[PDB]
Amino acid sequence: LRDVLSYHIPFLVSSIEDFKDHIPTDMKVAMNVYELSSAAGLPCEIDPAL
Amino acid sequence: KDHVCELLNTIDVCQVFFDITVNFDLTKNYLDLIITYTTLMILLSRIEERK
Amino acid sequence: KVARREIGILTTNKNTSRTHKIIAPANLERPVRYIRKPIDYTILDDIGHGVK
Amino acid sequence: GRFESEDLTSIVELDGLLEINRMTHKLLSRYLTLDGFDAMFREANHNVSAPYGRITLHVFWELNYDFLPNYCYNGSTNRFVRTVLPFSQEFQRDKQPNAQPQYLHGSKALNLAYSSIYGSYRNFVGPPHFQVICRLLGYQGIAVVMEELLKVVKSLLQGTILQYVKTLMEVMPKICRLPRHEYGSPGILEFFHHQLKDIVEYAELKTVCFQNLREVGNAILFCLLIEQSLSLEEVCDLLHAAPFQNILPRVHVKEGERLDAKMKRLESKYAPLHLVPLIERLGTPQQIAIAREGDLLTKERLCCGLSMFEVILTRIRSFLDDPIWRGPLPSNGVMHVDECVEFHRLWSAMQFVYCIPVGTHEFTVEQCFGDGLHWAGCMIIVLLGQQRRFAVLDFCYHLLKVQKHDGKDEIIKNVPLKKMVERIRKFQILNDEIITILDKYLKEHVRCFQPPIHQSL
Amino acid sequence: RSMSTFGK
Amino acid sequence: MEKWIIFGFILCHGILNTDATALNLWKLALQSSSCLSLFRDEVFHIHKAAEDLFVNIRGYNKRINDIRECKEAAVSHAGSMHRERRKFLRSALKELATVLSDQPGLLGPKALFVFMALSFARDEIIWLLRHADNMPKKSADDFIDKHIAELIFYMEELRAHVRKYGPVMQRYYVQYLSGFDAVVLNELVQNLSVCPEDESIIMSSFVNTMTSLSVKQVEDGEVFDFRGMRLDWFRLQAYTSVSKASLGLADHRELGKMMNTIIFHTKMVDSLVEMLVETSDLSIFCFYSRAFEKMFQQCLELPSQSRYSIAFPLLCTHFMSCTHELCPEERHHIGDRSLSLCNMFLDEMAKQARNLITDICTEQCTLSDQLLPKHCAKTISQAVNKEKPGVESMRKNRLVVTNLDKLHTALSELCFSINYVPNMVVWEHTFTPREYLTSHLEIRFTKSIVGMTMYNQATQEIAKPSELLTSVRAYMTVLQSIENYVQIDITRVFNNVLLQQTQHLDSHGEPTITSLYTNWYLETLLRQVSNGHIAYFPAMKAFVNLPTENELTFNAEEYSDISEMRSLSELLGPYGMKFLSESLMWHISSQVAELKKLVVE
Ligand SMILES: [Cl-]
Ligand SMILES: [Cl-]
Ligand SMILES: [Cl-]
Repeated sequence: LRDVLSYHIPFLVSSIEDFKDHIPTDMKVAMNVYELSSAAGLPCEIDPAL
Repeated sequence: KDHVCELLNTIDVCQVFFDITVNFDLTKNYLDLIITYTTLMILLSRIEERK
Repeated sequence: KVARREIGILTTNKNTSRTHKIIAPANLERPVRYIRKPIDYTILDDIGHGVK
Repeated sequence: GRFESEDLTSIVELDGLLEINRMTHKLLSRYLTLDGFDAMFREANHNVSAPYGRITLHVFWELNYDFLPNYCYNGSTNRFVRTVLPFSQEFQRDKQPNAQPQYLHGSKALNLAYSSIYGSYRNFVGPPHFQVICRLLGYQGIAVVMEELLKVVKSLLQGTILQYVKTLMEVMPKICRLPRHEYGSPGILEFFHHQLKDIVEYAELKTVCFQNLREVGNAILFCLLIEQSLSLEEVCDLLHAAPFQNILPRVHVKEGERLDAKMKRLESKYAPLHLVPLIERLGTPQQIAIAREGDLLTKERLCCGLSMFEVILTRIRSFLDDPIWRGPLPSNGVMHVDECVEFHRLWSAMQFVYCIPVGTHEFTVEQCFGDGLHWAGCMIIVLLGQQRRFAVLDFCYHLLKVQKHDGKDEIIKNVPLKKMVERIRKFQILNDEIITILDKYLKEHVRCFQPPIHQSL
Repeated sequence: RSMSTFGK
Repeated sequence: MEKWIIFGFILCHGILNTDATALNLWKLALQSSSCLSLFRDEVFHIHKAAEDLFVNIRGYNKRINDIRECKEAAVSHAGSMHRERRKFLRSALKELATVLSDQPGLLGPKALFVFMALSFARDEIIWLLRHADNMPKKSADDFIDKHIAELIFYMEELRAHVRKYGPVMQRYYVQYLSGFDAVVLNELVQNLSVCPEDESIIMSSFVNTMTSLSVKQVEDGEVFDFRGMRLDWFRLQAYTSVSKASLGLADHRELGKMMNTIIFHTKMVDSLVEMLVETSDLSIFCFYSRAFEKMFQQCLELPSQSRYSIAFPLLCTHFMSCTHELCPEERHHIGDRSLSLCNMFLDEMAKQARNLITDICTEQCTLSDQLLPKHCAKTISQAVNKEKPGVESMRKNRLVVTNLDKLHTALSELCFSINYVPNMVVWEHTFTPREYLTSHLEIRFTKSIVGMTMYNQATQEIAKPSELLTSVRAYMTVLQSIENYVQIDITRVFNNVLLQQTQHLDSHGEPTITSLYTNWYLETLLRQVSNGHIAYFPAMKAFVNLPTENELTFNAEEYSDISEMRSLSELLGPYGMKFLSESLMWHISSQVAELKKLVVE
C-alpha cells in the first residue's frame, strides 16, 4: 500500500511522512498521527489498529 | 349529420364554383366534410351493439 | 505548478453536466371533463372580418 | 541508455527496469545512506538542471522518426502496427554495449526472463505503451510533445501537403457532375475512371501524399490517445486521494436510516484521515502551508473539468489559411456543386483511388497507412467545414448509391464493381465514425437570402 | 470551479 | 386526395358513366391502394365494398369490371410501387436535409421542398403501415421495410431544421409579403372593375396587413397571427364562388392562385409549428403500437439502421397531436402511452450499447491477458536448451471483418443515435438519452468487476489481484473511449463504481471486491498457514506453499507476493486495505484473549 500511495499521491505522502517523523509527547494525539500515517502505509512503532 | 345535410343543400342552391387550384380552402373543406360525413356513418355501422 | 501551467495552455473547459433520465413538469396536465355543447356557428365571428 | 538505442515500444522494458532499480535502492537503503532514488533518476535522466529529461526527448525523437511515418492505426483494436516493407523508413541507431548483468536485471537468467517478458510489447503500440509514456513524461513532457506535434502538423500542412494539394488541384477536372441513376453503376464507374484518370495515375500519390497525411493522422491520434491515458492516470490518483481528502462513496441505506444522518456518521469514522485539518491542528505554519499547496495539486486534475483534443484541433484549423483549401466563391452565391475547387473534392478523388480493389497478393492502403490516413483527410474536411458537402458530392458515395439501386455487377477497367462498392461502404462507415468524433469534440450567424424584389421598388 | 494550478 | 376520389365518385356514381375524366381518376385511385383508412387503424377495403354496391344497381356492369381489374392491379403492383417510392425518398430526404443543414439560409427560398418532402414521406409511411397489417403476403418480404427508420429519421431532421431556423424562414417571408406580394396584389385589386364593399374591405385589408410587416419584427421575435387574414380569404372564396356573385372567382382565377401563394407565405411566418403537424405528424403509430415496437427492434438488430434508432422515441412526441377537445377521456391514456414507449426505447438503446461495450471489454481483456508474463514460458525454454501480440491488428483488407470490427461499428452507429439530441420533451416530460447509457454503464461495470473476481465460497476460489487489475484496466480503457461518441463524463462513472468497491458493501448493500478478498485472505490463505501448509518467506516477501500432504487448490505466492499485494492495494486503496487490516486485528484479538487465559491459568 505504501509504495502504491507514494506513486499515486506523492504530495500527500510527502506531508504525511514529514508530519509523522517530526513529532515531539502525548499519546492520544500520537495515535491520531499514527492512524493517519498507517492509513498511508507508513510503518509505526505503535500500531494504532492493534 | 343534420347540420352537414343542411349545409350540403345550401351549397347546391348557391350553385358554388369549385376548383382545387383556385378556391383551395373552399374546395378542400367541402371535400373534407363529405368524407368525414361518409367515414363517420361507415364507422357507426361497424358498432354492432349500437342498437 | 510550472509543469501544469505549461499544459494548461493546451486545455479548455469540457462543458459536461449531469441530469435525470426523466424530468416531470412542475404542473401535471389537469384531467378535463367532457361536457356536451351544441354546434355554434358564431365562434369565428370575431376572427377577421366576421359576419353576425 | 538502452532506451535511447531502441524504438518507442521498448519504453515498457525501460519502465520495468527502472522499477527493478527502485527496488534495488529500497533494499540497499536499509543498511546504507544513499541519495534519494528520485534524485538519482533525475540526474541520470539529465532532468535536474534541465526541463526535459532524456526519456522525454527520446520519446519525441522516436515519434518524429519512427512512429508517425511508419505506424498504422487500427481503430477496432486500438493499436498501432508497422507499415509494409517498401514504406518502412529505417533510421540507424548507435548500438549500446551491454554491461555486466548486475547493472541490468541482476543475472543472465533474469536478463533473459525479463527480455522475453517485454518481447510481447515490441510488435505494436497501444494503451500499455501510452500508459507508460504518460507516467514518464508527466504534465511538462506531454505538453512539450503536444506543442511539438502541432509544429510538425503545421510544417506538413503548410509545406509538402499544401504544395501537393495545390498541384493536384490543377490536375483535377475543372468540373465533374454526378451522372443520373439512368446511366447505371457500370457506366458511372467508367465515367469516374476517365474524369479522375490523372489522379489515379499520379505517381507520388501514395509515396508522398498519403504518407504525409498518415503522419498528420498519427500525430492527431497520439494527442487523443495520450490524453485518454492521462485521464485514466488522473482518475486513479484521485481514487487513492479520496480517503485523505474527506471524499466518501454513497453508502447503503436500510429502513429508518437517512443518508444525511449516516454520511455524517461515516465522515466521523474517517475524520482521523482528513489530512489538511489534522496538520492545521498539530502542524507548524510551514507544514500547514506546504499541506495546503500539496492538497490543492492533488485534488486538481485535468479530468475534473479540462480537455485538450479540442484545443489541438482548433489550433490546427488556423494552419489552413491558404485560399486553396476552400477555393473561390461559388457562382450560384450559395455553394459549389459540379466544380472541383474545394479540398473535399480532391479527397473524393483520393478516396476513389484507395477504394479500388488491388491484386490478391498486393498490399492495400489500409495495410500500408492504417486509419491515420483517413483521420487526417477527414480532419481537414471537418476543420474546413466541408463534411456536409463531402457527404453529398462524394464520387464513391454516389457510385455506391446507384449500384445498390440497379444491383449491377461488371468489371470496368479491371475494377469489379461489386468489390469496389463493398470497399466504398467500408470507408464510408469509417469516414462517418471519424467525422462524427471530430465534430463531437469540436462541439451562430446564418447567411440569409433576399426574396425576389419587384423591379418597381 | 476553476483550477488555478493549471493557470486558470 | 385518394379518399376524396374513391368515396367521392361513389357518392355521385352517375358521373362515372358519363364522364371519362371522373372514371380515369377513380380507377387511378383504385389501382393505388387495397384498403383505405376510415380513421386511425380502422381500415376500409375498397374493391370488395365497391363491387357489392354496384352489383345491386343496373347500368353499372362496366364499372364492376373496372373494379375487378383495378383490384388485381393494386394487389399485384401497388405494393412494389410504394416500395420504390420509399427507396427514392430515403435518398431524397437524406440529401435534402444535409444540404439544408449546410446552408440553412436555403430554408427561405426552398421552404416548399421541406413540406413537400415531409408530406411525401408521411404518406408512404401511413400507406405501408395499414397495408402491412391488413394485406396477406405473396412473399415473406412483402410489406416489410427494414430501412423505415432511416426515412423517419430524416423526416425528424427536417422538422428540427424548421424549429431551429424558424426565424430564417420568418424573415424571408415577411420580406416576401411586404415586398413582392403586396405590390402584385394591390396592382391586381386596383384593376378590378367591380367589387362590393365587403369584398373591397377584405382585399384592402390584405394589402394593409402585408405592407405593415418588417424584418424588425422578426428580429424582435414577435408573435404573428394571420388567422384572421386566412379566414378572410376563406370567406372571400365563399363570397365570390357562389353563382351571380358581383365579383366572380371563376373569371379571376389568377386572383385565387396568387392569394393561395400569399396565404402559404403567411403560414411560413406564424404557422411553422402547425405546418409540421399537418405535413409530417405520425401519431398514427400510437394505434399501430405492435408494428411500432417491431420496427424498433428491427432497427436495433441492424447495425446500419440502429444509427437511426433515435427516430422512434422522437416520434413519441407526435402522439398528443391525434387528440381532440371533444374527446378528453382518451387524452391521458395516449399521454401515458407516449411516456411509456419513449422510456422503453431509450432504455433499450442504452442496454444494447451496454452489451456492445461489454463484448468489446471482453475482447480487450483477452488481448491484455495475452501480454501477461505467463505466456512467455515457451520462449524461455526454447532458448535455454536450444505468434505475437499485435498480429491481430495487422489488417490486410477491410473486407475481412473481425468480431471486433463488427462490435466497434455497431457501437459507433448506435452511439451516434444516443448522442444525436441532448434531450426531448414528451408530453411536457423531458427525456435525456445519455443518462440512460450512463446509468447502465455504472451498473454493468460494477457487475463485471465483481464477476471478474471469479469468487466461489464452496471451492475457495478467487482471482489473482494482478489479473483482476489487468482486466479492470482493460475495461477502463474501453469505457474511456465512449467519450468519443457520447457527451458523457466517464470520470464520474469511474468514481462512482470504483470508490464503492473500497467499502465493505456498495451503495446497494452488495459485497465488493474489498469484502470478498478480505474474507478469502483470512478464511483461506491465512487459515491454511495455521494448518501448516503455508509459510511466510521473508526471503521472497511472500507466503509460499509447503511440500506437505495437503489438498490446496492455489499457490500462496501468486496471491501474496509484492506484485500481487500492490495490485490488491490498487483495487482496494486506503479504504479497502484499512478494512483488511481491521479484520486481521480482530483475529489477533481472539488469539490474545486465549493467551490471557493461559497466563491466568
Ligand atoms: Cl508501484
Ligand atoms: Cl413492401
Ligand atoms: Cl444485467
